Formats: sequence, structure tokens, C-alpha cells
Amino acid sequence: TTYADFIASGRTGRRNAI
Amino acid sequence: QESVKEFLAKAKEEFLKKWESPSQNTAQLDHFDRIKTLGTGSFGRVMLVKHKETGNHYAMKILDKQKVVKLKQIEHTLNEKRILQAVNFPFLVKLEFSFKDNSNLYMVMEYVPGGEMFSHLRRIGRFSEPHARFYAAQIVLTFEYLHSLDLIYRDLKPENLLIDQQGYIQVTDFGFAKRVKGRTWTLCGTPEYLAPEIILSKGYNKAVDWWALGVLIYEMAAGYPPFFADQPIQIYEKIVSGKVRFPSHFSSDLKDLLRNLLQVDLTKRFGNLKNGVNDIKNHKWFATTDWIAIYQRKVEAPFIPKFKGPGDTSNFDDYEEEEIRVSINEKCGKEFTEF
Ligand SMILES: [Mg+2]
Repeated sequence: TTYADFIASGRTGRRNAI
Repeated sequence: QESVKEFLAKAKEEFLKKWESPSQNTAQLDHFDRIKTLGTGSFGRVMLVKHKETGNHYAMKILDKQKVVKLKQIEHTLNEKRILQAVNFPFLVKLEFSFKDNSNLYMVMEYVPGGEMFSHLRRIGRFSEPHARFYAAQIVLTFEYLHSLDLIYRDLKPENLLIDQQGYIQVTDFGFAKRVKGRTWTLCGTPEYLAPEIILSKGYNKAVDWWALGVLIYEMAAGYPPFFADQPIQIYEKIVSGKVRFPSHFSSDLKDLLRNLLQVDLTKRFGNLKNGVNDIKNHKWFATTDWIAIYQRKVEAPFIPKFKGPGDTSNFDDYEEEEIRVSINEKCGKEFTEF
């Protein structure tokens, strides 16, 4: 599922700016 | 009654007076007891502090001047303070004091005790559409206000949205906010939230804020953003592709709103058409929204954060603490003269 792919990704914590 | 145009003209007159004559040096460090770190960032931390005379709690943002200079964020930081001290809106965090010393810049804000929207959103998974809509409406009104002042915000995300004791939103972090009447060019923001025209190194305008609202609404309602990947370059490829997939649970009205906010052609994007923000406010997904009641904060919130007293920080993560050191030599004094 897309949700499972998100939760397994490296982008679920607080996100820094560019 | 007063028209929206008249309301916004009065807001602009109020803002311009403070924009042209900013407040400076309205407190000092030993006016406060520092209690706990509430959050961290590139240039320092935000601490819960207690004002000694009043006993009021505040949130004190601390920026290391030398680090700001090194990361080439001087003008952005001057923007942040000049704008934050001049705005006034029910969903914008209130600056109470600002000052600087040999080492640091300080912005002391009203303490927003319910934590980041980020924390609640990740924990619960996703918000219901009525719940997301309640928050989105506050952002829509806030951007209507900011854009009428020629301000672009440029850092919308759940990490910069705080929940207050009433369950309403407080927008924080004006680090990328800028007063601009033309287009601007700075590559800044958070990868998941960047509009295509930022990525493509075009000039861009306030339409990037409406794109970011699309990303936020999607993330609130889905539990994940519309474009994500472990590598930012892969995020950027998805953003410019013009392809968005929607969860099956999204209503048809939500999908239609999002197609018009996550519109890669900024000239067809809602918020950027002849009717401006009213194309968003009048969209079917917002048909149940009482915009005046939201502004007046009369709507019952989807949830109230738990609170165990003043100075309670249980809605915030814990961070490693670090004592403030103030150098005996003034650092970067000329760069921050107007702070
Ligand atoms: Mg921030």
C-alpha cells in the first residue's frame, strides 16, 4: 500500500528545508 | 457591514506602520528563565521560557548569528523578524519581544502549547476530511491576509503549524517569508512542498503558497504527501511530472480541489486566477465552511490538546539540551544591525 511505502521511507520524520 | 476589501485595507495600513518602523530590543536574556527545548532547527532552538516579572510562559527562538551568516541566511533572517513583528492575524503566532546579544538573535513568541500539527498527524495517521478542512480553512484565510500584504510565506508544512489550547492553528516560522510585489527566485522550502516553478528555476510568485496548501491538504487527508521518495531528486521528478494519485477514500470534492491546487501550470492554479482566493473559498469541498465563524474562532475544534497546567510540554518531543554561551566579543554586528 502507498501508506506502507511511506512509513517504510526515510521521509516520515521532521523534514529539513532546502 | 465592512467589506473584505475594507478589512484588508485596514490590515495593510496597520501592517505598513510596523513594517516601516520595526520594533527592536524590547527585552533581554536575563528577563527570562529558560525551561526546556521545544524544537530545534538549522540555526538554533526554540525554548520554553518563563518571564520573571509576569510569570508568563513564552517560546524563545534562538539563532546563532555566526551560523546564520555561514549558511547565507542573513537576509532571510532579517525578513523573518521584520515580517513577524509586523503581522497580526488570528492564526499567526504573536511575537512578544525580540533582542540580540554578542552571539545570538532572539525572538520571543507566545507559547503555543498543543504541539506541532506534525506530531498529531503522524500519530493518528490521517485526519478526517472535516478535520483537515477545519485546519485548511485557517490556512486559506491566513494566506489571503499575508498575500494582501504582498507577503509570500514559502514554508508551509505540518512541522511549522502549531495547535493552540482551543485546537486552532498557529502558523510559525517566517524564515522564508518575504515581502515582494513582483516575482522572486530563491530556491527554498521543503522538498515535498515545492511548487514545480520553484524546482524549474523559474521566477515564481504567491501561487507557490497555494500549491503548498494543496500538498498540506493532501498530506492531512491521506497521512502521506502526494510526492515522496527517499531521494529529493526523485521527489522533484514526481512534482514536475504533473501526475498525482489519490487514495480511494478521498471524496470527489477533495480530489477536484486538489487537482486545481496541485496544478503544475501556475496560470491555471486555483488562487492564481482572476477571482483569486475566492475560487478556493467557494470550492465545493469548502461548502460547509463558515469562513467568518472560522476567523472569529467560534467553530468547535476537532480536538483540544491535553494540558496538565501552565508550562506543560507533553505535546512536544524531548530534545537534548545545550547551555547558551554568549561570547565576550560581538559577532556579526554589522550584518544584523537592523534586527
Ligand atoms: Mg520551522
